[PDB]
Amino acid sequence: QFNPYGDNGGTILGIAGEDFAVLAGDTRNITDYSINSRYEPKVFDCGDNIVMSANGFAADGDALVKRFKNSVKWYHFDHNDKKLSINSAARNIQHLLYSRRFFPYYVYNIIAGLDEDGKGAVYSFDPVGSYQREQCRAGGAAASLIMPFLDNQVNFKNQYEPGTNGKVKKPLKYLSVEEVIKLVRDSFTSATERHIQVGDGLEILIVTKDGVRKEFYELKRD
Amino acid sequence: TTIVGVKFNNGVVIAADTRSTQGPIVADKNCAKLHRISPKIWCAGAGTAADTEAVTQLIGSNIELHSLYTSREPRVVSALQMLKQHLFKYQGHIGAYLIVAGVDPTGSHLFSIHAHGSTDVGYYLSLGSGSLAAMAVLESHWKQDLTKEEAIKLASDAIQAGIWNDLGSGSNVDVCVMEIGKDAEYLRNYLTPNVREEKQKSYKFPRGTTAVLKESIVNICDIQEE
Amino acid sequence: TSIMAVTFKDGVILGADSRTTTGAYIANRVTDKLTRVHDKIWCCRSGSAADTQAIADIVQYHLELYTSQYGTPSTETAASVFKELCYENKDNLTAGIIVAGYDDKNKGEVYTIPLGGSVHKLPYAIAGSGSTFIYGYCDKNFRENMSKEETVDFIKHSLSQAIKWDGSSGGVIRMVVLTAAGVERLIFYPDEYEQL
Amino acid sequence: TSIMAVTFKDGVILGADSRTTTGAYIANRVTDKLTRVHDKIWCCRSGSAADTQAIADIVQYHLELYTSQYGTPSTETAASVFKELCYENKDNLTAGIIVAGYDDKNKGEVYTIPLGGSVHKLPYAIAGSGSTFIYGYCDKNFRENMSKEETVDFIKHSLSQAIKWDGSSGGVIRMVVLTAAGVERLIFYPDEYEQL
Amino acid sequence: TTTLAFKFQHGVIAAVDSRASAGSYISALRVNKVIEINPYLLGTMSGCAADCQYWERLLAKECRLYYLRNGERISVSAASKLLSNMMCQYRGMGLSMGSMICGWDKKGPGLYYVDEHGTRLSGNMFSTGSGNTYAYGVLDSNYKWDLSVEDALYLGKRSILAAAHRDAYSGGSVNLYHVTEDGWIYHGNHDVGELFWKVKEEEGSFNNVIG
Amino acid sequence: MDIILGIRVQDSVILASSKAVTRGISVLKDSDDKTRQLSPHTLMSFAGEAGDTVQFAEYIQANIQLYSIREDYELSPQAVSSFVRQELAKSIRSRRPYQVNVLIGGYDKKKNKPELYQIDYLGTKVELPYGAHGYSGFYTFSLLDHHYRPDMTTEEGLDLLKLCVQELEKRMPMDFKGVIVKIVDKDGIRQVDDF
Amino acid sequence: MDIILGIRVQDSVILASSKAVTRGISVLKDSDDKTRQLSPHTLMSFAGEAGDTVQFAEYIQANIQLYSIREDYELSPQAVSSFVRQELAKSIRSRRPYQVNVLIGGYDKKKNKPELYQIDYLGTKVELPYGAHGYSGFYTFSLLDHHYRPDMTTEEGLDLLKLCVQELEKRMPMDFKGVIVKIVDKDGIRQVDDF
Amino acid sequence: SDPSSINGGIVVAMTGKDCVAIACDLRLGSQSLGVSNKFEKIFHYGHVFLGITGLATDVTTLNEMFRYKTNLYKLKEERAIEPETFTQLVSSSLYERRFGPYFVGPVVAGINSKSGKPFIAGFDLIGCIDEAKDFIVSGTASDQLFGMCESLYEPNLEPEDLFETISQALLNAADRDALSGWGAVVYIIKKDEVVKRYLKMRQD
Amino acid sequence: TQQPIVTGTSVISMKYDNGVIIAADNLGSYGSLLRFNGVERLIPVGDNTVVGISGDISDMQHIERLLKDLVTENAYDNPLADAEEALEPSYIFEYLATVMYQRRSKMNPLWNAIIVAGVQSNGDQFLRYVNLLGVTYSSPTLATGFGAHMANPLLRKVVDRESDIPKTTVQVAEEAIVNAMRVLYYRDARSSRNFSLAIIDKNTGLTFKKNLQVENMKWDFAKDIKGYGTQKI
Ligand SMILES: *[B]([O])([O])[C]([C][C]([C])[C])[N]C(=O)[C]([C]C1=[C][C]=[C][C]=[C]1)[N]C(=O)C1=[C]N=[C][C]=N1
Ligand SMILES: *[B]([O])([O])[C]([C][C]([C])[C])[N]C(=O)[C]([C]C1=[C][C]=[C][C]=[C]1)[N]C(=O)C1=[C]N=[C][C]=N1
Ligand SMILES: *[B]([O])([O])[C]([C][C]([C])[C])[N]C(=O)[C]([C]C1=[C][C]=[C][C]=[C]1)[N]C(=O)C1=[C]N=[C][C]=N1
Ligand SMILES: *[B]([O])([O])[C]([C][C]([C])[C])[N]C(=O)[C]([C]C1=[C][C]=[C][C]=[C]1)[N]C(=O)C1=[C]N=[C][C]=N1
Ligand SMILES: [Cl-]
Ligand SMILES: [Cl-]
Ligand SMILES: [Mg+2]
Ligand SMILES: [Mg+2]
Ligand SMILES: [Mg+2]
Ligand SMILES: [Mg+2]
Ligand SMILES: [Mg+2]
Repeated sequence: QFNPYGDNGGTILGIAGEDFAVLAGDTRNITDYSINSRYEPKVFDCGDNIVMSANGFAADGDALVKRFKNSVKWYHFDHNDKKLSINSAARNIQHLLYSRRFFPYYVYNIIAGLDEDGKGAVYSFDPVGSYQREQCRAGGAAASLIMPFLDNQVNFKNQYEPGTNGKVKKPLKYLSVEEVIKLVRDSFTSATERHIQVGDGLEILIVTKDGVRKEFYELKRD
Repeated sequence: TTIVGVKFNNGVVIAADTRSTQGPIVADKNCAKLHRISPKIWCAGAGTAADTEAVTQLIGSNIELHSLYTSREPRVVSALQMLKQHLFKYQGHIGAYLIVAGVDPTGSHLFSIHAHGSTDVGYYLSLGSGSLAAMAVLESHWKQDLTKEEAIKLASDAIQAGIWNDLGSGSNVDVCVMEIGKDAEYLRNYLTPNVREEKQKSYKFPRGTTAVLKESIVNICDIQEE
Repeated sequence: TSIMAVTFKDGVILGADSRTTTGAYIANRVTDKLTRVHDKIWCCRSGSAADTQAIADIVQYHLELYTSQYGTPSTETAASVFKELCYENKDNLTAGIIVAGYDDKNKGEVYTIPLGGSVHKLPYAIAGSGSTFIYGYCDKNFRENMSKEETVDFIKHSLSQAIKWDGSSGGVIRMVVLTAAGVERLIFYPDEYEQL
Repeated sequence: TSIMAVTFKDGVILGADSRTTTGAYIANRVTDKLTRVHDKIWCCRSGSAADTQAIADIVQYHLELYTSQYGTPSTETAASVFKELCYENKDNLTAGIIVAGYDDKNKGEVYTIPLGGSVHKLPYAIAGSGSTFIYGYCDKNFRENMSKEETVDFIKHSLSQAIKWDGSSGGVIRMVVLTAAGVERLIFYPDEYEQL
Repeated sequence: TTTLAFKFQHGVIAAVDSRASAGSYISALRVNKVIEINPYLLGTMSGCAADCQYWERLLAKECRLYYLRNGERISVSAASKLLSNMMCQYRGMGLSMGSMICGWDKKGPGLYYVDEHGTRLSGNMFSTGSGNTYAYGVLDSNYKWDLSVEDALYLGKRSILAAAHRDAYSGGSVNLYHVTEDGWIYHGNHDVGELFWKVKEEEGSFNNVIG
Repeated sequence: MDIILGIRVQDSVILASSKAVTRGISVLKDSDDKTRQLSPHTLMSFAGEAGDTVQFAEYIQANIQLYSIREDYELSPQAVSSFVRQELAKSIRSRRPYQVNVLIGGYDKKKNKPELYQIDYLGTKVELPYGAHGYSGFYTFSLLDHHYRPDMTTEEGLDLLKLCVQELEKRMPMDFKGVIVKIVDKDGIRQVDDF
Repeated sequence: MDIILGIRVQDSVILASSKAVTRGISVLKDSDDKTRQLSPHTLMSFAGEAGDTVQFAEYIQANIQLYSIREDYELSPQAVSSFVRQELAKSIRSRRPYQVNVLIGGYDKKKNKPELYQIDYLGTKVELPYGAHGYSGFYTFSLLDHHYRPDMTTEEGLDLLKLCVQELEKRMPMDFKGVIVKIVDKDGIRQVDDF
Repeated sequence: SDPSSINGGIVVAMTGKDCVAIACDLRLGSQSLGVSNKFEKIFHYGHVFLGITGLATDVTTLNEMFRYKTNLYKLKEERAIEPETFTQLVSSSLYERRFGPYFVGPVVAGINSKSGKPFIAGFDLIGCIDEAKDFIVSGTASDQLFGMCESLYEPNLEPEDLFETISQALLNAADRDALSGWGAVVYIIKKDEVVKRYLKMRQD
Repeated sequence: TQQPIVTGTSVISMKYDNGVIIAADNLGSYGSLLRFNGVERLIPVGDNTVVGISGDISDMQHIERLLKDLVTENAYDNPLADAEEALEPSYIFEYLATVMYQRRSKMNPLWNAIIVAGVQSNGDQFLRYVNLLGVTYSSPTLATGFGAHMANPLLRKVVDRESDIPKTTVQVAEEAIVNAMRVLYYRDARSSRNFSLAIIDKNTGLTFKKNLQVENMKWDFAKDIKGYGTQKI
């Protein structure tokens, strides 16, 4: 019997800062126990200061991104070159995903950028189109490895202030872009160690009011 | 898993990677797949890890008793025969896929054995999920009349092919050299091409960060006098 | 697998390819499927490698013990021991074996034992997945009382074609000659038999 | 079923057995599997009798309409119409067809169309359940530019062996000769071809 | 998931947990299981998040169009029925949605339960999701029509806590809503971890647990 | 849903229907009315798969109400029952059938006779003095077979109905949360508020 | 069978067990006592597959009674619970396991403490202040979590138990025909004949 | 259905400077239903500590079995069993049930009384030994624990620093697992003193 | 949904400093029967692209016809059909990728794995993969089927990352490809000795080599191998 779905592995990570946002993802592409590519870009600049990554079944991922990029183009045509806000992009993507409710896009999708007040924004989607704005989200193969670490090191969960013994929580101080990138690199380095589908390379897209910047880092190739 | 065996001029060498997995998760990054059946008979194992260790320890135990009974050094054909008859009896359910090698009074030997009990003879062999990547290297670079140095290089290169190209294999390369008229040299972590880079940050917490409810001394000592 | 055994004037010759496969992967390209169970009683093995090895080892043990007590066993006797194992354990075995041997009294003999564990004495026999493609060729080209050189050519040409068409067959063509003169091993490489 | 088509110096010859089976029962022992789709374009049929008849009838209709508009179609064109039907309806069909024809420009041509609906132009082709047993024989004995008499003997000997070993093949050996001279039908009975 | 809603003297209370799971893995600690359809309509969520979000945001479209055509706000009865009719079209196709439509209309407070089978039930009190049995225990033994807004808010809050504690697939935080004739009023997000200990001390409950 | 009973006495038809609705392992409601008035002198109770029941009942109700307005005339219970049967017989061979069993209790004003029709989801219609769907009849029919007369009063019909419910409450494993009872006679439809 | 509850208060253990037994679609009995006295101060209630329950309970009873006679001494509730657990852990890997869940309520005369042990058919033992098997806990644990104190009297324990049964009777689809309640304390075992 | 995830639970162990730590959650459940918040999964036989995750009946059974075997060992050997020796005993005992295994994920932790060397080990349900230098994880949130340990851990931590690291690894892993939590315990082990600490965590 | 009948095995390829190389054997297998020995599985499109196809042969022939029609269609009303508006490798691939993903989305796939090798207008190397699922990826080396398991490891030793491409000559690249084809003949049971090889260079253009054979094979060591363990004769 023909199975229309497949698993291309990979892992993605979105973090929302105070006035910035990052969307990272490894560059390894796989089937079963083989490597297809050590460098196959997974996070894309979709225009209007929005970055996107559809992780899971690569064919459905490429199709969704391609259709969203198209939706941005036609949004400009239809509404006098108006900038598509991150919240509007998120709602649009829900309807793209739910159009295939009974034959879904097999991907976990994340977009990142800035909201209309200039603050950092990350939105997270399931394969059938449920979505929500988040401060922090890991998606894909090693998502379960990374998220707990981010609960601890980004939202300071289970961390209290010394001397008080559980009475006073660690205050939720904001993180700089340099601090976030450190947590991203350590997350993927740790994921690479314990997850066979994670490795080769790490590509990070950083979004600020100035635009979209890229950073690349090597990961272990075994 | 990637394991290989290569014959050379005056002996035989075996090698293996050090990765163990359950699904897509790595359980052990530096696992030992090279086993000692007897001092100069070693085997590499792929498949179910508990099975490769258990079947190897059992036959190794019986080989030791046999050696004592006969006042002779153990032979590779004996270990081979005892392993295959044991595995055949369990009709493939004991998931041990082994490369058996060694030196004995008859000379140097190299065999493979599958879980259902079939054995094979060869100058170069490979087993495991990365056996295709390793065999590609072996088929490209192997030749008759290899030296000890050339064979170690070929064997480790074959393992590396598995490490880099097979997701079921990774981390380090273990080697064991069995030369005629010499002690077998077990080279644990012969290559270390996958050391983790320094982390960007230290995650050492301030003392008192974790909330505690109760403390108590655990009595590990025995009942005391007086 | 492509195996065959052929009787001729001076005795019998066994022939085999050298390919062992796990699906489409060639696990061993230089396999020896021609197996000795006694000095001048050999067998060709097809099917499960584990099963046919286990059987041949048990048979070799039986014939070694037979020899210690009653002297050299006949080829028919060896075929009977194979049969007993293959028939009684038919539910759990996958073994297609050809038994070939040389006596001085009976000369060259060939017995084929297919899956069910039945025995068939024949002038020549073919077996394995690749044998299907040479039923026509072998039936047309086989003659009784051929010479050693003619029999070698017959097996070489036959297995060449079986290898050509069968994906499960390949590598070198191994042969074992059984006569009064002794036991001779032959080998023929791809560059030789592919151009036939 | 044992079918084949062979090109030779003066054109092409089609050959077939005459057995149709429902399991082990022979439903027809005098079947005509050599089918005409145009004056000098014929086909050999294997697989489902219903499917291959339905296909051949549709093809004959297509080539009759082609002829009324554009004149005599080529053998390649006939093979393409067969292919289109076999490929596009591959999920619901079980048909193994060999297409053979004679042009004056192109002379004798043979196209084989296996289950998937792929097309393969060959000097000669064999198909059907019984073809497996003569891959070795046919590969060894086929030559290009044979005479009519040599080609008839080649097909007769080949199908004789296919019939001998295949239970799904039997009866008479039918043949159709396609040359510039015209269309000749031949038939060979069991007493003739069994003693070969 | 645990959701509840109940009618009382001064309107209707709506309370929900915040957990989302994928097998044993807790995929989200803080999901919003209440949708603000309009200032006088709320909808809870249980089942498939996508189905709940899509079909209840589509319900809000239809309720808005009702207001524009008629110039009047849609009733809770009519709104709940529109939604139940949507489910009936995809009847059998595999949707998974359990929700309560809460509001205040001309007849006073209204509460309807709707699920993927097309079921539509009017009632005073409902609870849905994996942890609904635990919430019903607290609700049934403490519910009165004579409840104050303060006590009613606490009851719904305490009922979700009960479920969050025992049900493995319920937890995270509690979202409270109070629906009046002047519209719904959000009464905050309440972490269960902090709420559990607070309730344990002040109420004396959960003696079995050590704190 | 679970339980629906019907009995035709001298001058009326009495329908009794359970109040329970269950989702998963939890009883969501214990006051559910499993019935719809099709016309002033015709009542239909129903039981079957979740959702389908109410959907089908309301669809039938709308059709009969449409007929009533168009002709300014009430269809006889027999005519309504035949219309309902046809819709179910139509439905059973559809892509997704409506899994609904019904009882139709009506008072024919022309003949001055009460009438009870039992129709299952296949479209199997029978006119009966008393009827039930599912397992209900297994417990209750022996009592009805014994005690039923055609000249019974409405009060005697209710007493025999109480005995049936008591037997159900004793021997059924499921708690159906009592029954809502309704009476259909010459004056129309009314509910017995204490049962 | 269906429902078994247990609660350990200050000076006693209270076990409540349903009275219903169902074969096919018919309730055969509404007064069944799903319990066995293992020793004068140890009571075991049980629920699971038909037949296995009583068989297992009586087998345990015989073993404890044999021990009592041999040593002229009553085993502690803890010791009995461990013996029972081992028998179930032994049973789960047998050819045909005994599909039985139990609660063991006992009063330890040495420590002067009531003790409640919950053991499922796999041999999963836990000591608890209150416990249940099957779906019973889904309805009742929220009430127990709220109202339970360790210094409760026997009378307060019975009142909290009544509230649990009332909640079950409201929200469970199955009619379990009420419960038999038994109290285990320093004076032994007694049944509450009005509940 | 899956025996290894019916009851839920986790165990994690870590090495430090002249010390080891082993920790576990306190939950026992019946799938979605939480049954007990006092089900400790760490046991000790002399100075050797054993944590066991998986099917609760087998956890209890194996504890009773290793208590049985270590008590006999001590009577015959006239000394307490060491971590290295106990690790082999666990492996041997699990493999004897190769085709009818205990559905468990054991974890050994302790310090050799003669050499003073810290030791940890993990096993699969059938005896394979994972003798790690850094850390061992087991249970329904093992993926979560691997991610926490692999990022938070660093070698040669002092006992009071190691406590914070292992506690935060357990707590945050458990808070991303539906079948783990409901309390937690941490053992800090030195050559001749062992401290046991119950942690405060969210109870959902 | 169908099943593949007549099938082609591995297609292998790699980038080098001035272009790309692609190779595939000439066999059309019918299960374990090595049925057809003269099948061309490399199909050139113009003078700048070669499409290598594995899997179902009937579907391959269908794709071959689509490409032939694509060339015909591109020339229509196109004065620059042999110049600026000629078909590019990227155009040909994206077309095939669109078709493959559409066919899988109708649950009626083309049962193939395809590699499009070529050189773009600006001289850039093009090498991308697509299969029956519509999955696409690019890498310095690409291979289908058994080639992915055996060829890629060998070819990645020559070009391990992007920076190794300019350092790799056409002689070294072809040597590696030819060696890989020998290894596949040793180890793949559905392979043949005869194969085709194509080189697309930005300077020397398209070079298509037919009737190549695997040579320099090692078999002599087989004579020393006897029995399966204890046998000496
Ligand atoms: B290798 O991949 O063949 C390797 C060789 C082994 C001797 C270390 N095998 C494993 O890593 C196996 C893979 C496997 C997974 C599931 C079932 C059977 C085999 N892993 C283990 O044996 C294993 C997994 N988790 C813990 C311990 N051991
Ligand atoms: B031959 O193909 O029959 C061959 C003969 C054997 C004695 C070496 N058998 C095999 O290669 C079998 C598979 C098989 C192929 C075709 C027909 C029947 C069976 N292989 C094995 O037994 C095998 C393969 N890999 C590892 C171990 N054993
Ligand atoms: B031949 O065996 O392929 C033959 C060719 C046919 C065109 C006359 N086919 C059959 O005899 C088939 C069965 C079959 C046998 C072997 C391979 C494939 C198919 N039989 C029929 O189609 C048939 C039989 N009885 C009645 C009607 N049709
Ligand atoms: B709740 O459990 O019903 C919850 C409500 C939803 C609105 C968030 N649903 C889920 O958690 C479901 C799984 C589930 C658990 C228990 C009962 C029923 C369903 N998960 C999701 O909907 C989901 C969606 N995307 C990602 C992860 N989980
Ligand atoms: Cl063999
Ligand atoms: Cl026909
Ligand atoms: Mg990795
Ligand atoms: Mg071959
Ligand atoms: Mg015949
Ligand atoms: Mg229990
Ligand atoms: Mg919870």
